[PDB]
Amino acid sequence: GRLMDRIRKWYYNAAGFNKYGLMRDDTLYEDDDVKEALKRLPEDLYNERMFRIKRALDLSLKHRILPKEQWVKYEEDKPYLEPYLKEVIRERLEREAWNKK
Amino acid sequence: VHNDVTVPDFSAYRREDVMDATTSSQTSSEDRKGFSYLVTATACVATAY
Amino acid sequence: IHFGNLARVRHIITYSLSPFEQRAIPNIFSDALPNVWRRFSSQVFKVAPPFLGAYLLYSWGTQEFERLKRKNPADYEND
Amino acid sequence: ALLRQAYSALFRRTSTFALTVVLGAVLFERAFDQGADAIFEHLNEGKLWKHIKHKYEAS
Amino acid sequence: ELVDPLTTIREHCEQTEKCVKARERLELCDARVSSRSHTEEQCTEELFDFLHARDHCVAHKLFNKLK
Amino acid sequence: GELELHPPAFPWSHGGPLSALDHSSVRRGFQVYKQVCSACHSMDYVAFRNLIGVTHTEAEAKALAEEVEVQDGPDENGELFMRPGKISDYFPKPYPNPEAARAANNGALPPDLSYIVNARHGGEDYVFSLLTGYCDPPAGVVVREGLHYNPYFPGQAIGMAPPIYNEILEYDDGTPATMSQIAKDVCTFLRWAAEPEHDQRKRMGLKMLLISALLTSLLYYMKRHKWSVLKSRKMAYRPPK
Amino acid sequence: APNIRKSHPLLKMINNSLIDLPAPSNISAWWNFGSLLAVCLMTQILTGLLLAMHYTADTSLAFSSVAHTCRNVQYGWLIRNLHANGASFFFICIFLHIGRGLYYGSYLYKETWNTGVILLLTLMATAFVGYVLPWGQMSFWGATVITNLFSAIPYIGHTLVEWAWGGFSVDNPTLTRFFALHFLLPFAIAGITIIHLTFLHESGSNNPLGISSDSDKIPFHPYYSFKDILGLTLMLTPFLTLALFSPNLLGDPENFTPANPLVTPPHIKPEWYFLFAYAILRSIPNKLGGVLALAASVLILFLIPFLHKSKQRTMTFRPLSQTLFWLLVANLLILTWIGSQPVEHPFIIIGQMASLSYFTILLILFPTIGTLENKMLNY
Amino acid sequence: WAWGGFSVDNPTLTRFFALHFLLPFAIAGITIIHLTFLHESGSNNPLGISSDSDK
Amino acid sequence: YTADTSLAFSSVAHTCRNVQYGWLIRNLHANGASFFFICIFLHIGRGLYYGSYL
Ligand code: HEC
Ligand code: HEM
Ligand code: HEM
Ligand code: HEM
Ligand SMILES: CO/N=C(/C(=O)OC)c1ccccc1CO/N=C(/C)c1cccc(C(F)(F)F)c1
Ligand SMILES: CCCCCCCCO[C@@H]1O[C@H](CO)[C@@H](O)[C@H](O)[C@H]1O
Repeated sequence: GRLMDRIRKWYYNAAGFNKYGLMRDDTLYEDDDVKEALKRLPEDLYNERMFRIKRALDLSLKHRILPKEQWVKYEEDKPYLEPYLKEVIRERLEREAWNKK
Repeated sequence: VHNDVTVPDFSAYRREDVMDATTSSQTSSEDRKGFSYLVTATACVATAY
Repeated sequence: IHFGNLARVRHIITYSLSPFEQRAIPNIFSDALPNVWRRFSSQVFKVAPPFLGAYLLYSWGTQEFERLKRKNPADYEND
Repeated sequence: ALLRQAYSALFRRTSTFALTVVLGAVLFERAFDQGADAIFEHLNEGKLWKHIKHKYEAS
Repeated sequence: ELVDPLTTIREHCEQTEKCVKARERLELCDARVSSRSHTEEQCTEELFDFLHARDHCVAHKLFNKLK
Repeated sequence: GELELHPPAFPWSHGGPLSALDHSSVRRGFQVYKQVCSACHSMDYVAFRNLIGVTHTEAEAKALAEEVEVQDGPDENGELFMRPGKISDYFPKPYPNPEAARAANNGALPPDLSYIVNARHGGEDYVFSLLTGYCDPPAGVVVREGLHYNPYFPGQAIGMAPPIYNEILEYDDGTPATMSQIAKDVCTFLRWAAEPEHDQRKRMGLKMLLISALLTSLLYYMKRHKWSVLKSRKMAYRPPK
Repeated sequence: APNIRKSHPLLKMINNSLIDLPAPSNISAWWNFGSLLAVCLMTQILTGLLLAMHYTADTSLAFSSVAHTCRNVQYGWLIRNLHANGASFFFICIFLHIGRGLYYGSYLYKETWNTGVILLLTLMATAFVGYVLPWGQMSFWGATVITNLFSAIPYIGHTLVEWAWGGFSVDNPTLTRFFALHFLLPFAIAGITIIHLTFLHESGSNNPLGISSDSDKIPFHPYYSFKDILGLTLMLTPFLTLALFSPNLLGDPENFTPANPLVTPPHIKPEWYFLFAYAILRSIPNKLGGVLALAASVLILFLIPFLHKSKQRTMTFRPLSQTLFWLLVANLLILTWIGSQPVEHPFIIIGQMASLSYFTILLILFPTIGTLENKMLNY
Repeated sequence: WAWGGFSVDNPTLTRFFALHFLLPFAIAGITIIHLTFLHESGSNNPLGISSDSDK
Repeated sequence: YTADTSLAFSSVAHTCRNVQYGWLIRNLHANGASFFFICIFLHIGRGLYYGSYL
């Protein structure tokens, strides 16, 4: 329901990665699944993620953040990887299930 | 194309003597290096002590 | 060998100046401090709280311990 | 301009830079110790044996 | 004869609102404790509050009058 | 039996982080120990030579040590024997062993004072409050025979009879030997006995601070200098797009 | 190979771990503790040896040998101070090192983490046996109190203990074997530290944002060698200030008294860095249960890698975890405080609360909140 | 300086114990370096000719 | 062991006389030093004879 649909927007702003100009998916810990997903991203999406991340690291070393104008807005955050990652995991679960059978 | 690329302005960081784009930066180079190296040499003396 | 096998990277340009052309600690008042304050602000309400709670629990327990050492006149009113 | 002279004479050639550190340390020690001791004793006037010594110093 | 600045300052200090009050509670305790024959009570606590207040006062001034 | 009185903080002349001991006070404190406390209290870790250059002259120290007979030996026939003391000897022990010590103090054992001010919470403030804090027990409190009431001693019943009183001795430097003056001196002496390095330690502290201030600043600049390259660095994303 | 820094079988090693070693560009001051821990270790070993050269492992001479060192050895008093206080600098650093790791998910580098846990355990054992050497009152009683805990282990109880003491109580045979152990362990620490760094180099350092830093790495030198040297002097100042101006601030005056087995000190409590564990120990009234609790209070660290539920590595972007984190830190100061207090009301009840919350936060809350946060990110 | 006094005496003995306890560990350390250099080439053999043809 | 001129000799004797198998350990340690050198001298010899020093 549209209840926690607000909570999310709240958490999203509490987290604060948007202050670094990062997308939610940019902050994912790169375990195995995530690593595979990243290999599937189209070139353009991949390079954009790369610049965003490098940009964030540079801000982090400088101990600064992006001007308020440049912060990613909750509703404009692109879940660019979630689709691929969801697929990668099903495939894995398929194989896992099949190899027990 | 690369012709469209230019170096951002570093006035917010440049040292006073190389702030002016129409002045040779060499004339103040021994000054800028002499200072920083002086700090360093002093640390060595403080450490050697 | 670890430099050159790290990441596929494209289209990023970076500009940097020698350390002798720039200032070691630039814009202390226009940039530094504001940010120091900014950083402190953003964290104080996450860090401080529990430390404050700790202090209280500390004060209580210390005072409560001393109070129990004192005598209650209500044990000698009879005699 | 001392900074330039310094740079040219002392900090440019790595050999002279080391010479400056050594000769610099020798002079720094002599000076720094005298000052420290001086400060310490002044902050403790008449408390050190150096101060009261004369009272019993007399063969 | 000689006089120990300690004893002198002890007096000046006992003439303090703080001491006078602590000293007062003590004498009360002393009184009732001395006037019974089957009580546990002691006046340590009261004596301590007095000595604490008095001696804290003495510290502030004593070393001034010593060599 | 519960409840304890904590001593107050006296302003010792050697309390400041940069303030040495008042050696004149230490010298008198030695006299107190030598003429009063040394009767029952041993100070095993200090030797007469330790006084030299601190509170006494070499000639003075040599004389002080000679006032004592020490047991040396064995000799040719494997016999122990007496001899006059040297500055290399340590302050004489009042008793052969603890058993003999208790035997002469009502089963109470006067502890060695070499480290007393560090072996007790409160340090000199404690020892000072104790020496000058003897008084009558409050109502309801009875001190068993042999013990003396002291509010500053845990349990409040100490086995040491008040050791000092006005004029119990004479300072040969002409200082008025009041009770508190004596306690103050012997306590200053005890501090020194516990840590002879006291002054040197603080003189070093001073040097540590100055150099630490200088060096830290210098290194801060250098770190900043090198990192300026990354701190001011600017980047851009320029896809063929 | 062109430069001899890469070809040489040794310099190559020095170069691949201290010069051309790829390091994230954004690691903060919290990453400065690894190097401090190393330097700290080199220093303890150095001052340790210097002390060992004047010490005598014998109940009849230990105490006075330490005293002879402080009173007669040229700068012996200084060396003694630096060694004793250095042990604390060591723990302060080790606790911040660990903290940094929990907060930033450094524990996901499992092997680097486990060796790390082992370093901590070894460091504690080292400080425990070290403390006994001066043979003062707290030296002896602390040794007694802790070693007696093992007689509580059913069956191999009285055995393991009498085997450890080399007799029926803490006595000379214990002192001499403890000296050998104290002299030895630091060298195991140095050894294991190498393994620690070896596993670490497999992945390289993690960073505060928790995302891949391959896009922006800089050579360890001069960036971090300078940053680390600076961090060294910054910490070293308070250390020396304490050791030179307030030498006995952290120590127990009870240790200025020769050990005496016929006189139990009123308050047998450890150096500050063990207090938290001492509190947990006493939280469980029951010799055996308390011992297990004590053990678990540190062994718990081996579980951290398996209690990570977040989809993100660090806690930088996890505010709920952040407070839980600081709650925990405060939890620790509380335990430290309870540890220094007598076993009485209200300290007793407070103690069990603190002990209980300690394990709950690490075992139940952290993993739970992490899962909860995953949902709030629509994951 | 080595004796820590004017003759071989207690101060010498205690520092010698420390050294004796210590050096063996340096030997273990250096032994690792020994084998590390060694592995660069591998063992030599009694005929003194390359053994790559038969390892 | 006890590193003190007044106890060293006897601490070694106490080890050999009281410690369980202390006498054996002492023997193995003292004699092991010789096994060590015999081995080190043959190791070196081998090296000289076979040019391992290269
Ligand atoms: C007659 C022997 C005697 C003299 C003289 C004496 N003492 Fe004591 N002292 C004792 C005894 C006995 C004790 C043990 C008290 C106890 O434990 O009940 C003691 C204990 C002490 C203690 C404290 C013990 C504790 O547990 O806190 C201090 C400190 C002390 N003496 C200081 C001094 C000083 C300083 C002097 C000289 C000014 C002095 N004493 C002179 C007999 C003496
Ligand atoms: C004597 C003790 C130790 C030494 C000398 C040591 C040394 C180091 C060094 C030099 C580093 C690299 C720099 C840094 O990140 O700080 C490091 C990293 C690390 N150490 Fe330790 N360490 C010690 C104890 C431990 C302990 C007790 C833990 C954990 C229980 C631990 C966990 C780690 C981990 C996980 C990292 C990864 C840092 C990152 O996230 O990049 N270490 N350690
Ligand atoms: C991991 C590093 C070390 C730690 C954590 C450590 C810790 C300690 C501790 C806590 C003490 C008690 C200090 C006191 O209060 O008096 C101590 C004493 C001592 N340590 Fe270490 N130590 C370390 C390494 C060493 C080494 C390598 C040696 C020498 C081979 C050594 C030799 C001694 C000696 C002789 C003492 C007794 C003298 C004294 O107590 O000051 N230590 N150590
Ligand atoms: C604690 C002492 C030493 C240890 C533990 C040690 C150990 C070893 C080991 C394990 C090997 C490989 C097996 C072998 O060929 O024997 C080796 C080889 C060798 N060691 Fe040592 N060694 C020691 C001392 C020395 C000494 C004193 C020398 C020469 C002065 C030396 C020279 C060599 C050389 C040149 C080789 C090459 C052997 C070949 O020709 O293949 N080692 N050593
Ligand atoms: C030999 O005792 N050393 C003590 C000390 O302070 O050394 C710095 C001490 C002092 C008082 C009480 C308990 C201890 C013992 O330490 N206490 C605890 C409670 C402890 C806790 C966890 C682990 C370990 C160990 F074994 F080192 F591994 C010990
Ligand atoms: C952070 C670096 C701190 C280094 C501080 C060095 C100061 C040590 O200085 C010492 O002072 C003593 C007292 O005057 C002298 O007796 C010693 O000879 C001298 O080396």
